[PDB]
Amino acid sequence: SNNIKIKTLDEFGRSIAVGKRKSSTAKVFVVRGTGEILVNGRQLNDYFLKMKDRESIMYPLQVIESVGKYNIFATTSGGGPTGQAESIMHAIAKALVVFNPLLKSRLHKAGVLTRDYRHVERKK
Amino acid sequence: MNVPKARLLKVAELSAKIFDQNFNPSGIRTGSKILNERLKGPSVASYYGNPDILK
Amino acid sequence: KRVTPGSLYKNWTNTTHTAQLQQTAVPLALPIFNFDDISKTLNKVVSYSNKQYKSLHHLGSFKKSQFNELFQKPVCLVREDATNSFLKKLVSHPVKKFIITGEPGVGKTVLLSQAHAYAVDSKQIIINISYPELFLNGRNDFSYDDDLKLFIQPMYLKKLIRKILKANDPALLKSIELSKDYKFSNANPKNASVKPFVTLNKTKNTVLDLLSVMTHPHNRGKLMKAIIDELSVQSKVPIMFTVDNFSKVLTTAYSAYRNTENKQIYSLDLQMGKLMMDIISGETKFANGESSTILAISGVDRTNKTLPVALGKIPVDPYVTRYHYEPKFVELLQKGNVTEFEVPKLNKQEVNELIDYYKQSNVLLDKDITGKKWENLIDEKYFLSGNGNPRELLKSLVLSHR
Amino acid sequence: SANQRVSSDFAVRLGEELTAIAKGTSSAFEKRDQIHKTAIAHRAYIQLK
Amino acid sequence: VVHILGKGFKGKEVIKIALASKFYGIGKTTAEKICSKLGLYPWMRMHQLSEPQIMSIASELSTMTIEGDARAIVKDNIALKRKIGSYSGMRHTLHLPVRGQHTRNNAKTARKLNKIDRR
Amino acid sequence: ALKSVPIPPRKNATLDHITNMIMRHGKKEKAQTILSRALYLVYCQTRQDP
RNA sequence: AAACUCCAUAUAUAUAAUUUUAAUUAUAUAUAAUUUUAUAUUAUUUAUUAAUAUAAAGAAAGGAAUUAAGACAAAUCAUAAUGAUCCUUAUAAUAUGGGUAAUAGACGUGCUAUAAUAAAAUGAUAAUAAAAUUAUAUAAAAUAUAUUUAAUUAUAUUUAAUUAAUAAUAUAAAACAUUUUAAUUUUUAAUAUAUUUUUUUAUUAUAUAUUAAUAUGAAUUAUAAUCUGAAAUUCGAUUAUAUGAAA
Ligand SMILES: Nc1ncnc2c1ncn2[C@@H]1O[C@H](COP(=O)(O)OP(=O)(O)OP(=O)(O)O)[C@@H](O)[C@H]1O
Ligand SMILES: [K+]
Ligand SMILES: [K+]
Ligand SMILES: [K+]
Ligand SMILES: [K+]
Ligand SMILES: [K+]
Ligand SMILES: [K+]
Ligand SMILES: [Mg+2]
Ligand SMILES: [Mg+2]
Ligand SMILES: [Mg+2]
Ligand SMILES: [Mg+2]
Ligand SMILES: [Mg+2]
Ligand SMILES: [Mg+2]
Ligand SMILES: [Mg+2]
Ligand SMILES: [Mg+2]
Ligand SMILES: [Mg+2]
Ligand SMILES: [Mg+2]
Repeated sequence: SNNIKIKTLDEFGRSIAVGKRKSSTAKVFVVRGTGEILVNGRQLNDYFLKMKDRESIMYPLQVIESVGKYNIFATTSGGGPTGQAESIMHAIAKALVVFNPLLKSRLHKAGVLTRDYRHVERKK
Repeated sequence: MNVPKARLLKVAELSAKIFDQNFNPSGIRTGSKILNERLKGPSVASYYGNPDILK
Repeated sequence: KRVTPGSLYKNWTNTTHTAQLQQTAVPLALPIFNFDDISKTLNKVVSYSNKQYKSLHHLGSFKKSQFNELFQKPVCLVREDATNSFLKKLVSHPVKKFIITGEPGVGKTVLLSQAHAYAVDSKQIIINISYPELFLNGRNDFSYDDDLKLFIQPMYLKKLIRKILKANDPALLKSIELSKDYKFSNANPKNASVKPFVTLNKTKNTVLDLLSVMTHPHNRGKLMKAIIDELSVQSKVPIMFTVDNFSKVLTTAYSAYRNTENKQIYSLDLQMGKLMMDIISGETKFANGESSTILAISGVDRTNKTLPVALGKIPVDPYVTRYHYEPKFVELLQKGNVTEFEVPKLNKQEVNELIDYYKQSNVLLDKDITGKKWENLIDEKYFLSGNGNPRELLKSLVLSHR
Repeated sequence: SANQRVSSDFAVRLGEELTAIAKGTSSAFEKRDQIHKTAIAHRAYIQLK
Repeated sequence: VVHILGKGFKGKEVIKIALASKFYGIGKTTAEKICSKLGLYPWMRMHQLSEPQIMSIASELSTMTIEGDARAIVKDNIALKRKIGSYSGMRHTLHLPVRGQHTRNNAKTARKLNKIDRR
Repeated sequence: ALKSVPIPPRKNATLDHITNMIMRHGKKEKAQTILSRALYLVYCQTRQDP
């Protein structure tokens, strides 16, 4: 038989997904809200200084036009700002599918549900 | 930082006494490091193997 | 020469500040800031009055890197949780000693400019120290005064005294008759060689005359002590003493100046430092009960345990090195009963008002107006600004071409 | 063209250059006309297969 | 142009930097002490100095070992090496590196400057 | 509702190309700052979309 | 031979009494792709087909190892080993010092630099890593000196913890913000001025030289001190003051 069990919201209505980019990892908690985001307990503008990194995090929510409909509590470790920002981006996209599985195709088409495999390669 | 140096020196001396440590307030070179270094002779002298092998 | 009369030769930050780029801005008709009628302007973008603009330009309330050149004149959103809340405490609290805090770019300087605008309306004399770094960086002359036992800075004091004269209503200054007789050395290039000294008799001359005394650089420290003393003894006009970027003072205990033994001079050994901390600590008491002291920190300065301890946010750690903890400043701030007012971040409704004003100012790109729903824009810009940071909001709108 | 301007900051020089180009004045339009003149001369040299 | 002990300085030059640039034997630390001793504020420029203050700098500069005196000390230390016949002295005489540098390659600067009568 | 909405563009192709040509040594943030500051100065003199 | 494979990646199960905590992890096992599906178009050897586009599904996008033959009688007798030939009071063995570091020219490979899309300072409730190392050890915090309030850097004194998912080497750095920056009179200063005030304007002074080397650059060199070692002269490393070449 198969080894896949339907993903569902937890006891507090939160969708938990993990994402990885380069050496960075991110575990996000997505709940229905008003667009509040916290990264490692800090304001988004504090943790991420580059606006391009902030825009990457928002892109999955912009695809489903739900930027003001969810509160994100993102926790990230490893790598640098770019790896962490895109690891959060990947994790938000994977956590948004639980709220509406009909939008998975649009998320896949935007490219946010694909794990980027590129990593530092030892010269050969 | 506001703690008087005399008070912090009294604590250092008493603490060193309890823990059998060398208290050198002046800072004079005493050679204590030489007296504490480990002896590497046994490891160095076994580099080529045990000489008492059956021949 | 390579530089022509109109060539933009400065760097970007100075060019935007100095190149008069607001001339092309579209004139908009906005309501005027008036705290006595805040009910009609609450949560709305307002311009300042003509009397307020003149005073605030002479005080240095408007600074570079505030995107002021996008609009014909600097504008401010009258906020309920930041502007109205702070101004009500200033009118009610008996102590009236505040320090404005908050994250970098939250709008601490704009709040101080709104407190200056209130003071101008309410017939108060404003003494503003916009950039304390100017008297701590060692880029102007300093001299030791034997009678004051302090290091005076004539170059800086001359600029400061003119700002106090040009930014405040002459009528208010003329109302304050002098309480003592003063004599200074005459430096007026017209009669300096005829009159050795200029005398200011009590009950005849006013503080307006005292602010117009041209004296030699070595006697300018005694003129600053007289001006402060005259304003601290009178009870007619309230005195609002303000210092922006006060974090620089707290984190720079030792100025760049060195004495004759090549030892850096403690900041409290300078007249500016001593005068500033005497008003904050309460040593210099003002007779009028509406006098206030509003300080503001800046995010451009380093942080340490000094201010958090002085505000009671963290316990005192005695083993912190002096470079990260100045116990003397903590004592002075706590002697003055300075209270903290943290400027809150903008809510989504306040973001809507600011973005609606920006749309009418024609500062928004075409990618945020055509093909985008208004509700989507507000949500995206509230997310990209850190959930309320005004400075990150403007940058996301006018300085993000990606 | 931007690097011939007086500002020490490249952003200022680039901004000024872009403003002049948006207002019609630019010395690089001559370069374009000279590249198009050469191409019109060699129109017969084209292969079209 | 401000002239201190013969040296000429452009008006805009900062005093502490100019002193450590034109005077042999005076570096950054020494220049700052001179300015601190004379009551000159850290970033004062030459054009600001008055004639009484220019004379005060010359007085303090004349009580130090600078210019010829400082250069003579170096020329005499190098001569002593040659007099005693030390290996280092021979290197100075032969215009070769005196601090262990290889000579199979490079060694061009030592060939131009290493000499008993070093500038 | 979403079936008839085009997927928003991740980036502007022209601005991304211009930024990378300015960029050297991987310092994209500096390159983006220069371009944004230059375009900010164009708007403040023309008052049109840079 | 390809491959099968192992690695990476995605997912599942098991293990951890979640204080050896990184559960956002660790490492055993198994699964997955050499992707699949339909649709229109264009060619064909037109068929049970290719090249394209299009929609749909999917995390799926990268690597590895090894050799089959033969040639250069290409390198190595200096990693070690073998034949032949030569030395056997010496061509073997040990000690002290010296050399391998010499310096005309030439060549290869690197480092640093010749300034403003770029260098220098500062950033303590401490922005943000990975992979390694520590019983022939890794060395914390503190104190003292250089040295100044302190910090920073260097060394000394002392030797906490850890022989390690525990403690230490070690608060990564760039980034980002502020300040500064010669050439540059594009500056600074003195007065006056302003609804640009960290700033504008006006009038004076601010140099001369100058195709050029500065507040770029850090070679060379003097002096003092330190580190390792029994020993730093030929011939090591570091610091301070001074020197400041070429470019
Ligand atoms: N109430 C407001 N209305 C309009 N603009 C505002 C308001 N508050 C802040 N801003 C804008 O936000 C930006 C930052 O404001 P401000 O300089 O006052 O912040 P700050 O916290 O004092 O900054 P720093 O930390 O650098 O000292 C500026 O562009 C300013 O114009
Ligand atoms: K010198
Ligand atoms: K040599
Ligand atoms: K060579
Ligand atoms: K040797
Ligand atoms: K440089
Ligand atoms: K030696
Ligand atoms: Mg501010
Ligand atoms: Mg955990
Ligand atoms: Mg060799
Ligand atoms: Mg350098
Ligand atoms: Mg950290
Ligand atoms: Mg230590
Ligand atoms: Mg840090
Ligand atoms: Mg740095
Ligand atoms: Mg240098
Ligand atoms: Mg030359």
